Amino acid sequence: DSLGREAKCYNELNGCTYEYRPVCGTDGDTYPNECVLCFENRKRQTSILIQKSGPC
Repeated sequence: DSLGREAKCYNELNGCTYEYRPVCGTDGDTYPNECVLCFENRKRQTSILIQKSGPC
């Protein structure tokens, strides 16, 4: 099934803000905000989900 939820890019056209609102990815890595995880998934064609909010 899934071990979390899909990371959204919040209608960001080119990039994300530097808002610090950390999410824990299903890879065990902290992403500074959800949107850099969404663009990371777009650029690498990966499917890291969000386990939960907060740092890992």
